[PDB]
Amino acid sequence: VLGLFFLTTDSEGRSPKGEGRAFGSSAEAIMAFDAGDLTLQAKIDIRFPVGTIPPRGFEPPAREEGEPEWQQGDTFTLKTTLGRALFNELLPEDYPFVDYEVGKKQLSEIVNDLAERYPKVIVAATLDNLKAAGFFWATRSGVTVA
Amino acid sequence: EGIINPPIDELLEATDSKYSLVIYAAKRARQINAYYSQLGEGLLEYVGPLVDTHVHEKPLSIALREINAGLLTSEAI
Amino acid sequence: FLEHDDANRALMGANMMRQAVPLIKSESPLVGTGMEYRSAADAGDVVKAEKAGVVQEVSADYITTTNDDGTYITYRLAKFSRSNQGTSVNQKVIVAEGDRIIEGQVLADGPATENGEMALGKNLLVAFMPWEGHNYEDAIILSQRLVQDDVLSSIHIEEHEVDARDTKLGPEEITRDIPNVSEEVLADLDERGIIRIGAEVVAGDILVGKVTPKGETELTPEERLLRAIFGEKAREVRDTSLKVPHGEIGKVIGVRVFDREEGDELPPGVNQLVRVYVAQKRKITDGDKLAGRHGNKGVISKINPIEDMPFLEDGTPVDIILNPLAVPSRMNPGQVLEIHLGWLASRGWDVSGLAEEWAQRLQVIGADKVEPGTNVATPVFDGAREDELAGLLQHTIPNRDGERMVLPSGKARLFDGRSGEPFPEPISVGYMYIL
Amino acid sequence: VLEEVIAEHPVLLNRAPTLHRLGIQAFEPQLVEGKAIQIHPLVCTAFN
Amino acid sequence: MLIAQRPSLTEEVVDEFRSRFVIEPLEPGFGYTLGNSLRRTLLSSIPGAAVTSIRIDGVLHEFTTVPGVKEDVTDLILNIKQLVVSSEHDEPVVMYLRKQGPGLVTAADIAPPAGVEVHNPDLVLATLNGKGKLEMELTVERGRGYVSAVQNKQVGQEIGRIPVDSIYSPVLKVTYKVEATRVEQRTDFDKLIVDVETKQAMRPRDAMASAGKTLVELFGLARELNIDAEGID
Amino acid sequence: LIAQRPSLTEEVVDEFRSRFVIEPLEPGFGYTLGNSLRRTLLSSIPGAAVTSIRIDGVLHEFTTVPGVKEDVTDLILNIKQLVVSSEHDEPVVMYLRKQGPGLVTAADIAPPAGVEVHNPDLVLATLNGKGKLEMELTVERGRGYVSAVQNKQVGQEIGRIPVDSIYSPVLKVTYKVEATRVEQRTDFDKLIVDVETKQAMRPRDAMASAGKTLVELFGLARELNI
Repeated sequence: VLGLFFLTTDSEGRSPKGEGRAFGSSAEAIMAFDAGDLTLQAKIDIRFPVGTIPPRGFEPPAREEGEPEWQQGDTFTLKTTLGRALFNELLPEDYPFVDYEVGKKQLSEIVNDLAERYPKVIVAATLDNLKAAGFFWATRSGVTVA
Repeated sequence: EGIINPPIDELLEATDSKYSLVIYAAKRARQINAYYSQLGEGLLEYVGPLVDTHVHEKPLSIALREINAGLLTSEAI
Repeated sequence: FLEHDDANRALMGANMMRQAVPLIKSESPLVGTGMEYRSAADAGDVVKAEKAGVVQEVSADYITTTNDDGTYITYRLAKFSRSNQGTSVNQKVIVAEGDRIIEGQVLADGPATENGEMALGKNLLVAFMPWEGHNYEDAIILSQRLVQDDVLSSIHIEEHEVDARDTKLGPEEITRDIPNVSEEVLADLDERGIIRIGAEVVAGDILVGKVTPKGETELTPEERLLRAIFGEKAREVRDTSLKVPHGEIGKVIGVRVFDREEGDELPPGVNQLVRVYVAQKRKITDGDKLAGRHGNKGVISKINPIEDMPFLEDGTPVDIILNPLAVPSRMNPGQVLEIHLGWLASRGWDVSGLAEEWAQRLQVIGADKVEPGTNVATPVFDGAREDELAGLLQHTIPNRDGERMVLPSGKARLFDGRSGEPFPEPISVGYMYIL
Repeated sequence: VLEEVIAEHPVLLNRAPTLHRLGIQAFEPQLVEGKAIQIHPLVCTAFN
Repeated sequence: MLIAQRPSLTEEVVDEFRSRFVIEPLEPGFGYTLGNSLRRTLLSSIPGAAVTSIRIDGVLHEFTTVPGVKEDVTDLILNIKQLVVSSEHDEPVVMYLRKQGPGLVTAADIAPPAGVEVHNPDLVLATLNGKGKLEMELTVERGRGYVSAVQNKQVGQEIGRIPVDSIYSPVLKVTYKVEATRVEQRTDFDKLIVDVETKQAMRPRDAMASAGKTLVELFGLARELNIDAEGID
Repeated sequence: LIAQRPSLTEEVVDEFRSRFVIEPLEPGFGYTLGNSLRRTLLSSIPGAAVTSIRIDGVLHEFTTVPGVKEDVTDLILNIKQLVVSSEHDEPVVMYLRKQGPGLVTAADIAPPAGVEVHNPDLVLATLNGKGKLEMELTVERGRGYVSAVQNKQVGQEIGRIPVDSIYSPVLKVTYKVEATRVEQRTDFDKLIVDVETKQAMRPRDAMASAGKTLVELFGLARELNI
């Protein structure tokens, strides 16, 4: 949970270098993160290929066009952080996006939601993925004592 | 290739209960184990694995596979 | 740094410390209370001298001392003799040939001791960070360096014995000719049915051979028929010989035999008694409980290769990882101070003419110019103050090329050994005494 | 043969206090070196 | 001294652009060396081509709006950087796109200059309301790895021109995971699984072939110290 | 866009420590290179080490040889850090013999033709006037670490006693990176790896073997495709 809290957290967690830019997809964002220009905690615009369900509160808002559009299941940019994108990619694709800091209470909430609305096997796989990502990002978090 | 390899929800909706499912699968597994241990009598009442089988296997996995496929049916007395 | 720990964690740390086993090569803690010398000498395991003389013959088995008066005394040091809980009591010898001795001085070191100072464990390089979850829930991760270099390994001597007792039907015979046995099982047995000294054993091996005098045997029809086919004589004498308990390994080191007919006295009924010493060198492995001094304890979860350990800016792989999530919640922040002070002890420091308050305090105490590696003592309630640690960290001796791998904050740069890429922020690192 | 046979045979892990029915939990066994049971940290808190 | 079981790279295809590669049992502890070096080099060393600046008619750098197009500038920057291009001029090359009238301007309608190829004509670039009035020229340049957008004073040279982030690497992402396998009754064997997701231009296995070669050269650079032998095969 | 191939340069800081620089590496590429090189350089290097010994009048490692203050187990410990170089692929016997009072040292150990000890200054034990040390050691060549449990292969020979062996002759490795002076946004980094090795072999040949291992691995990777 420390790792996931680190994975999804607001700015000020570090010096948010490379903040305030737009990236074509989470892949190019990960490239930028690897290069070191971007840092994990920073607000940026991220696209999403088709099949990405958007946040439950993003459903009213949408893009601007004179023709009907259905953003509930097509492309949509979004102001978020790369870490939030990674956390959501861990969750199953059908699950709506989560953009808030996850901590422990919200983790219990979304885990219960998964347990209710999804089959057991998907729940087990999602828990395993959450475990792996959490341990990896807790390691990279650098929590210590001194 | 695992204990969770056959998912459970299809079995639950197929048998409509959870304890009913385990007792029913256990009866089937007992039957297939006893068949594999025929060793030559060839009793007509006995029936072998309906689905394909590995060279070494646990009968309950086969029974559960048969339930998931659904061809097997049960009738209470 | 006892004062900083919660009473509960101090309780656990002090109760734990009555269980640390002696190791092959004991080392006094780098940081520890100055009272350990008294705790060592006062106990009766260390072998000290009752006269002020010159040693004349130093050896592994015994040491000979000679006083000016003329009296010669030879201390006989125990060697690999089983304790009550089944651990070695090996004693080392510290004095040179012609060194002068004084009364009460320590001549021979004891189990879990070093130069007469207490040593219940070793001092490892500890770094606080979660690591892939192998140290989840307080569990421990340590290098393969400790397994490789024999740093944490303990002798263990087990002893189990049998008696050749006389029953109604007859007497039991300790003999090599065991009945209904193959030929190779009794390969290393001696003449009278005793395993030879040094014969490495495993589960199921025959230690000392013994056979029942007789039993009323009514052969079953199947046994009768089989014996008829193979022409083997099923004899009244039956095998009841002692065997190594299942799941046990070791190299025998010493066998004792007590005989009725000899001058040795035995209890009634037992004609002969045999005891065998099986000794092994258990290395630190998975599951083997490990722990520190302040009530921080865990089971080993995985023993990474030396390469995978997150190493320091100068390559020194950290010998052991520890969950940091422990220390805040458990309210034992003494161990963090201990880690920092151990790091300070390993790399000496020079403080002269600094004109600082902490510098003045250390100069008057006399602990201003300390060379690397020397042990350092902080009494249980007059321990080093945090200002002293901060200043000393500012003024640590440069270990290589002129730079101090630890930042003023007490944290250092850690390069992950696996992915290679440096950890995003500095990490706390130092020396902690682990039992 | 052991690695071949344990598969598809559940084993009930169980901790001593067993406060609540999640104390006893079935698992897929798996051979592993050392002498200590490896367990999954996710299910640790269920045992307490 | 010889490795007990020689490795052998094998492939598993799920799509014409996504692929997985498995390395058979390997010496213990070597799973991360190879895996992480592959990730980094396969992501970085391979050369390619992608845009480096864009220029829209009748707009300023501060003027983020473009007349005649329903969409804004920023999503246009996103879509253009998405587009993949193979270039081999080894110097900056300019590509023009002039379309009017309402409709959908796509990568198909792009006219490329000689020796520059657009791989994906399917992508839709802009939507026009009323008269399109769309006129736009971009600069393709061959590069290596990845580089963030920088200001080269092209805006000063021409106000419409602006920088943009470029993806020189043909591969989009590389996820490597190491697991354990049991061989000849020993579990000290590490299997590496490398999942490579690559754009439609290049086929991933050839990408890692090139990456493997770049590493072979790079680590053979150490042979010149001295000739030595090690147990293999 | 610019093409610049990697180039290695060497420098020596000590008779057994050297720094190797590789300047034209891609950005964010030095760290991974150094880490892969380090892990391999530690893991797999051919070297030589003692894999078992024998003592007259001793049937196990627990007892004590009369005349020497050090118990046999301490002798195992001190021998374990003995460093040797063996050219023969098969095990080679070595004989140590000392009488009278003095410091028995690795220097005295009799070297067979082609097997060389490299730390003669190391002290093995101390003998009194009455003492006697007589040892047979088996020197082998290998890589990595092998525990005593798997080295045991002779059962009838009770006098023989195995010891775990450490073959790798490298002590530590340290890689750093910087930024190149050449003026582009990429900012190519210059990896610098310092290797310090035991007296067994020069670091040059050590990393040569490391490069051999890595290049063979990646050649296996590349060739099998296409």
